[PDB]
Amino acid sequence: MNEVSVIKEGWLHKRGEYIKTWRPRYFLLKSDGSFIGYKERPEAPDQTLPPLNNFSVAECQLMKTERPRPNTFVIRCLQWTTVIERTFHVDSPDEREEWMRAIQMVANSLK
Repeated sequence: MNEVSVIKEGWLHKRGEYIKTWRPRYFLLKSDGSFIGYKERPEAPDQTLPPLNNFSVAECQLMKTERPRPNTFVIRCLQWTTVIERTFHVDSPDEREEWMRAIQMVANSLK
């Protein structure tokens, strides 16, 4: 199996500071039920850049919340990720629904 394309690409806000601040990261979701977060938008064909954040939604489930900010996504299932992402924020309310919609549509084929 190796024919998974990208389903949705957008910027997400994740906390990353000594205080309570969230920074925007370019996240890309694929049809395999997994989306990776990138600090910037790298895309060099001569020196492909590795993914910084790896988020997988094949198992367990995520829940939409409003804390600390509105339109936020929380997940309680750590399997084998280098970073510990419990809750992440989206760029907008319409984007929060787009991510949830993709997870449900990809879940149909993910099984």
